[PDB]
Amino acid sequence: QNWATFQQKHIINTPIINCNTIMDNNIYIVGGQCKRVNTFIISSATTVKAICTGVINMNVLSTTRFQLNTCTRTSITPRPCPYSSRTETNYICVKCENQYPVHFAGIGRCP
DNA sequence: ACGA
Repeated sequence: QNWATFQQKHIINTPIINCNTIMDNNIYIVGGQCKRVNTFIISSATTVKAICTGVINMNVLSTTRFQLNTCTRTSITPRPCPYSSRTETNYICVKCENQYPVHFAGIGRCP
């Protein structure tokens, strides 16, 4: 929804070693339940933000690839829920608003 | 539906 929230939800400096543990955070609760999916971008905030430089309002597909760790919910249980993990290096699509990534829009391509 |  905004740059601060995008960073808090999607940007981390080190690789995810356990999706179950990282997803156990109230930031990933929507509608009272554990979120369906969340992609972690293993990079610095500055490098991710650079995707949006010069972009005022549009989805942008990054020109460089990023190391990604995607956590996908396997079952809706009382917190903490179980998640499966997928790792890949790929371009990412983010919504750029006023030069800031504000929403994670896709992996490999924009919608 | 990985934000309004």
